[PDB]
Amino acid sequence: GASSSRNGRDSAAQRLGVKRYGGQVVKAGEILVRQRGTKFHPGVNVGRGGDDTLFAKTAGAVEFGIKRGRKTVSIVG
Amino acid sequence: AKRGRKKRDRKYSKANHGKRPN
Amino acid sequence: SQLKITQVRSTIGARWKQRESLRTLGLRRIRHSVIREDNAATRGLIAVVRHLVEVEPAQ
RNA sequence: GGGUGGUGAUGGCGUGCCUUUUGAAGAAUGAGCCUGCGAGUCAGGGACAUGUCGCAAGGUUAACCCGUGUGGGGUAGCCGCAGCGAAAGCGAGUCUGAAUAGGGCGACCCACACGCGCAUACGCGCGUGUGAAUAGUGGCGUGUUCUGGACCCGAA
RNA sequence: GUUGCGUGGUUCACCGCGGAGGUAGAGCUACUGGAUGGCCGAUGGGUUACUGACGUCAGCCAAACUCCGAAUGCCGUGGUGUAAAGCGUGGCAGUGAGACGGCGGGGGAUAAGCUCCGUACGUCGAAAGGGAAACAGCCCAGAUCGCCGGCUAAGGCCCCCAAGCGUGUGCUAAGUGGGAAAGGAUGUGCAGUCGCAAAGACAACCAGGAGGUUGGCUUAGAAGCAGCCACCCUUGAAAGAGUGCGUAAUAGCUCACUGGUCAAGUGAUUGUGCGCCGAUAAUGUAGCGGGGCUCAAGCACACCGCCGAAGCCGCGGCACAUCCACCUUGUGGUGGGUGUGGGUAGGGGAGCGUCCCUCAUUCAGCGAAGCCACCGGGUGACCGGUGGUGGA
RNA sequence: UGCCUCCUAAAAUGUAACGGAGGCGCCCAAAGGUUCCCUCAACCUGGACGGCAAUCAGGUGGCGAGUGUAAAUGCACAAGGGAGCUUGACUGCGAGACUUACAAGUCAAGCAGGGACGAAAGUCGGGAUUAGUGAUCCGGCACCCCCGAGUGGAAGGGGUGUCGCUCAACGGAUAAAAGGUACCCCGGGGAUAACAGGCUGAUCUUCCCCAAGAGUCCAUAUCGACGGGAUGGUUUGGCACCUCGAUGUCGGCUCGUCGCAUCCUGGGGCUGGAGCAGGUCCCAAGGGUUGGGCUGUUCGCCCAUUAAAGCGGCACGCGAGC
RNA sequence: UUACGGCGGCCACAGCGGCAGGGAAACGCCCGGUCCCAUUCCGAACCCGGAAGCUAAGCCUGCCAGCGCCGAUGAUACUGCCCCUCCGGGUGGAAAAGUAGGACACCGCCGAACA
Ligand SMILES: [Mg+2]
Ligand SMILES: [Mg+2]
Ligand SMILES: [Mg+2]
Ligand SMILES: [Mg+2]
Ligand SMILES: [Mg+2]
Ligand SMILES: [Mg+2]
Ligand SMILES: [Mg+2]
Ligand SMILES: [Mg+2]
Ligand SMILES: [Mg+2]
Ligand SMILES: [Mg+2]
Ligand SMILES: [Mg+2]
Ligand SMILES: [Mg+2]
Ligand SMILES: [Mg+2]
Ligand SMILES: [Mg+2]
Ligand SMILES: [Mg+2]
Ligand SMILES: [Mg+2]
Ligand SMILES: [Mg+2]
Ligand SMILES: [Mg+2]
Ligand SMILES: [Mg+2]
Ligand SMILES: [Mg+2]
Ligand SMILES: [Mg+2]
Ligand SMILES: [Mg+2]
Ligand SMILES: [Mg+2]
Ligand SMILES: [Mg+2]
Ligand SMILES: [Mg+2]
Ligand SMILES: [Mg+2]
Ligand SMILES: [Mg+2]
Ligand SMILES: [Mg+2]
Ligand SMILES: [Mg+2]
Ligand SMILES: [Mg+2]
Ligand SMILES: [Mg+2]
Ligand SMILES: [Mg+2]
Ligand SMILES: [Mg+2]
Ligand SMILES: [Mg+2]
Ligand SMILES: [Mg+2]
Ligand SMILES: [Mg+2]
Ligand SMILES: [Mg+2]
Ligand SMILES: [Mg+2]
Ligand SMILES: [Mg+2]
Ligand SMILES: [Mg+2]
Ligand SMILES: [Mg+2]
Ligand SMILES: [Mg+2]
Ligand SMILES: [Mg+2]
Ligand SMILES: [Mg+2]
Ligand SMILES: [Mg+2]
Ligand SMILES: [Mg+2]
Ligand SMILES: [Mg+2]
Ligand SMILES: [Mg+2]
Ligand SMILES: [Mg+2]
Ligand SMILES: [Mg+2]
Ligand SMILES: [Mg+2]
Ligand SMILES: [Mg+2]
Ligand SMILES: [Mg+2]
Ligand SMILES: [Mg+2]
Ligand SMILES: [Mg+2]
Ligand SMILES: [Mg+2]
Ligand SMILES: [Mg+2]
Ligand SMILES: [Mg+2]
Ligand SMILES: [Mg+2]
Ligand SMILES: [Mg+2]
Ligand SMILES: [Mg+2]
Ligand SMILES: [Mg+2]
Ligand SMILES: [Mg+2]
Ligand SMILES: [Mg+2]
Ligand SMILES: [Mg+2]
Ligand SMILES: [Mg+2]
Ligand SMILES: [Mg+2]
Ligand SMILES: [Mg+2]
Ligand SMILES: [Mg+2]
Ligand SMILES: [Mg+2]
Ligand SMILES: [Mg+2]
Ligand SMILES: [Mg+2]
Ligand SMILES: [Mg+2]
Ligand SMILES: [Mg+2]
Ligand SMILES: [Mg+2]
Ligand SMILES: [Mg+2]
Ligand SMILES: [Mg+2]
Ligand SMILES: [Mg+2]
Ligand SMILES: [Mg+2]
Ligand SMILES: [Mg+2]
Ligand SMILES: [Mg+2]
Ligand SMILES: [Mg+2]
Ligand SMILES: [Mg+2]
Ligand SMILES: [Mg+2]
Ligand SMILES: [Mg+2]
Ligand SMILES: [Mg+2]
Ligand SMILES: [Mg+2]
Ligand SMILES: [Mg+2]
Ligand SMILES: [Mg+2]
Ligand SMILES: [Mg+2]
Ligand SMILES: [Mg+2]
Ligand SMILES: [Mg+2]
Repeated sequence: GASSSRNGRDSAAQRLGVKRYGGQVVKAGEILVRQRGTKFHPGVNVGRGGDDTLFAKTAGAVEFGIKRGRKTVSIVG
Repeated sequence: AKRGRKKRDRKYSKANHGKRPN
Repeated sequence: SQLKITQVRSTIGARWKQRESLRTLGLRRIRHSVIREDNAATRGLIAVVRHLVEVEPAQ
């Protein structure tokens, strides 16, 4: 038969996506949304990360918002 | 194919409610 | 005001949420009955397990 | 008439047992029958965990010695007693480090009571004590494990 | 999974609140592609019947399209509820061949009792009982034990077979019910939509239904009629170089179109309920389980009962977990609650029986063991008594 | 066969198939850091060589361009374009997270040292992000002087940094490895093939629906294309459900038995049926349905006949019957 | 308080475009490049020095739905959970598109005159 296994490979699922949702209390350094590119943008008190990870600079509550079209994640202390 | 069809059709009894193993 | 819920169908074959909602009302077996206040939480529970119980506004 | 014990016309229900399987009454395996026999055992101061008992900041001996014995000796040793570090080393600290930076590992050991250096009588610390599970240690029981054939049988 | 030691509501359910989404769907002049029909028109092609870029007007399509976009699900949080939630850490596991059914998908031929995933989906596995004729995986329902009590579930109630040859209103003629497609069909019941008509409707009948424009031509004749083709007017109730037969034609039997003639509906047409045909493999009716059933025992709707399980309730026995009150208030007992008690792998707990040893005690030649029979007993392994046999 | 990206994937995460698509085993001394500046493609208009498309000018143009490299997510605020200076492509760390069986993998504010750029604020522990990789062992090299087998050394070892595997079957059995067995053996499996059964019915088979046509005219005497719907379960398959502590495989012989989709005989309708013969369809399974040549054959062809030399099922009926 | 100047919130209901009107301070264009700084050429820009000129443009105001944008209600699609042979039905949610319409933004912090 035809050896049509020309496409049978894939990479590992990288477990992307939002890790801490709105109104959820987090500590500083705790990653909020791990993603490719800037699907979400760092808001107030949120750092970006070398691989666009959007961590918390400070403890407090996660909140999502819009900043001139760009959708952003911030922490309110 | 008759045996297969008859077995398949006997799900359509009230006691079976349209559902039956295999 | 004050609802009166009787379990009439088995939990055999019921989903997680139905079994746990019957547990939350405190229903244990067929023709068990419990009395609970008619609040939003109770009506949500009853809505989840509507087909397994009958309810009446019994004092 | 009633109750035992035997039988059982007649009516209903009713697909052996084991193994192994998604699933066997299975037309998958094994078993003719009976009687007898036939499979997680033992050793070790082994290892881990537990139950229990002794002693307890200690515990315990090994060989061996002496005893008619299972008893009495026997401190060599082992475990506990301080940790950190590759190590030198330092030590309730220590390692990394330039760091009176941060981190890693480690110490702040228990319940009840008294006693103090004393808070009006109620308490921090530190000491007796009493745990005769304290905290370990030794014995004994159990489960698991290690090395042995290691639950038993079976090749080519 | 179990079990020990900790922790304690952290689990889970429901309600509310705060959040991310790109599935379903949809949309696409919002992108990338696919793609239908118009209109204009760059080009190309042989001045331009050919091409028709781009636009423009509309209608569409997509797992790897998205200007959009749910329901669910998920994360957090606050209340409420819920005993046998959760979590940590140890001891001991087994399992790591799954099956089918529902829902969403891939592979396949949108085949497979196929295969591969998803699914706080189910059941079987490891689940007995009831229903499905029989029938792991469907429906009902989770068996602690006993009862010659009751109520129900699914499913049923003419006989097999417990309960209705139940009641009311209709439908079916096919044994449809009690298998099947494209499609065929003046079957039948019901709900609609138009034409004509007492100024006489449809069916049936007499009279009548033609002349020049019988052009093109095939040709023996095309003259409507072997075929394609003029593509229109007029004495007249109406009336075509003509609806179907038919000949080489000429011809011939008639239908379109009305009058009189006879006295009440008659034609089309749509959706539907129940039917018909299509229908068709090999041991024997063999596609209601059987008898039988339309005088329904079939179907639809409405209603009334009843039967029906190991479900629930009643009465009694047992057990496990946990809680509350008395007794040396934890070694724990007693009483009473509440909950629970299907189970394979497997975990934990507690026991029966055999033999041997030690200690104590007690039987035994007036008869032990072993064996046999009978009568009794315990929740189980099993136990006791009596007698027979027997001989330590 | 490892890694990366997408879809499948059912709007968290995750999710399989020998499902659908592609990439990677690098590159860059700037394509890194920082500071500052800029905006693209396409279209339209005009313009020596120059044209559709080189450079120029003006408009329009918010992203249709570009991004080192696949895809996705991003990026016009730019992460895209350009320029200046630089080496943070740091050392000592690291609260807290993500992910995860483990091993791994990933993010990280912030502190210190010493720097880069910047006027400062600040940013910089490589690159828009996610591939460009390899555990442990055993060794090598540089440094530190930690240990230094009586002592001083030294050898050797240790630490810190780093190097050596298409170990690519990419969690990496050995440093080191191909085949045959029909001479085969053993342990197993119906966990898995060959026969037969079962499901399916693509294929096969037998019909049917529609009717473009063919038939002088005329679709329907007969034949019917393009398409459509089914039957059967006799073909070749698909699946792998019973059987591997055995279900004997083809053909023949013998004996049958059943279906009817009928070969003959029987009864009919239509005919492009004058008659004789036929064609087609319908009904019909009671009986019959030959002997040879060739081939293991089934099948098939042939010979001679015949009323006819039917087609199938029954473990492709039948080896405890041959 | 103004047809003014000043910096943000917000990122189209705000944008873009069209048509008018506005110059007190201010924003601007504007005049130059001896003077810091600058052009991968250009004093265009950037930067510096000025106030002869002007609201032509930017900017501001007002009006326009034109190009866009926002957009219900209802209905439908889809759907959780039930009931049920599908068809279906109950119940809880509920789009996209389209329509009615909305809309030429709104809000916040100092100076000039006024006052
Ligand atoms: Mg991926
Ligand atoms: Mg990086
Ligand atoms: Mg099993
Ligand atoms: Mg099997
Ligand atoms: Mg057997
Ligand atoms: Mg048998
Ligand atoms: Mg076997
Ligand atoms: Mg046997
Ligand atoms: Mg050490
Ligand atoms: Mg420290
Ligand atoms: Mg002790
Ligand atoms: Mg022992
Ligand atoms: Mg062996
Ligand atoms: Mg455990
Ligand atoms: Mg919400
Ligand atoms: Mg949502
Ligand atoms: Mg997608
Ligand atoms: Mg869709
Ligand atoms: Mg397009
Ligand atoms: Mg077109
Ligand atoms: Mg989509
Ligand atoms: Mg395995
Ligand atoms: Mg597996
Ligand atoms: Mg599976
Ligand atoms: Mg499916
Ligand atoms: Mg299967
Ligand atoms: Mg499933
Ligand atoms: Mg059952
Ligand atoms: Mg049953
Ligand atoms: Mg039965
Ligand atoms: Mg009753
Ligand atoms: Mg009922
Ligand atoms: Mg019976
Ligand atoms: Mg009866
Ligand atoms: Mg009835
Ligand atoms: Mg009657
Ligand atoms: Mg009746
Ligand atoms: Mg019938
Ligand atoms: Mg029938
Ligand atoms: Mg039919
Ligand atoms: Mg039939
Ligand atoms: Mg019960
Ligand atoms: Mg039990
Ligand atoms: Mg039970
Ligand atoms: Mg067990
Ligand atoms: Mg004697
Ligand atoms: Mg005697
Ligand atoms: Mg004895
Ligand atoms: Mg006895
Ligand atoms: Mg006796
Ligand atoms: Mg005796
Ligand atoms: Mg996902
Ligand atoms: Mg999902
Ligand atoms: Mg490749
Ligand atoms: Mg650079
Ligand atoms: Mg750039
Ligand atoms: Mg480097
Ligand atoms: Mg850390
Ligand atoms: Mg510094
Ligand atoms: Mg400087
Ligand atoms: Mg940093
Ligand atoms: Mg890159
Ligand atoms: Mg090695
Ligand atoms: Mg030396
Ligand atoms: Mg020496
Ligand atoms: Mg050296
Ligand atoms: Mg280091
Ligand atoms: Mg591997
Ligand atoms: Mg190796
Ligand atoms: Mg040979
Ligand atoms: Mg063998
Ligand atoms: Mg099999
Ligand atoms: Mg086969
Ligand atoms: Mg068989
Ligand atoms: Mg078939
Ligand atoms: Mg399978
Ligand atoms: Mg056998
Ligand atoms: Mg026939
Ligand atoms: Mg004939
Ligand atoms: Mg015959
Ligand atoms: Mg006869
Ligand atoms: Mg011869
Ligand atoms: Mg035959
Ligand atoms: Mg055969
Ligand atoms: Mg045969
Ligand atoms: Mg044979
Ligand atoms: Mg035979
Ligand atoms: Mg002025
Ligand atoms: Mg100038
Ligand atoms: Mg003006
Ligand atoms: Mg709406
Ligand atoms: Mg809308």
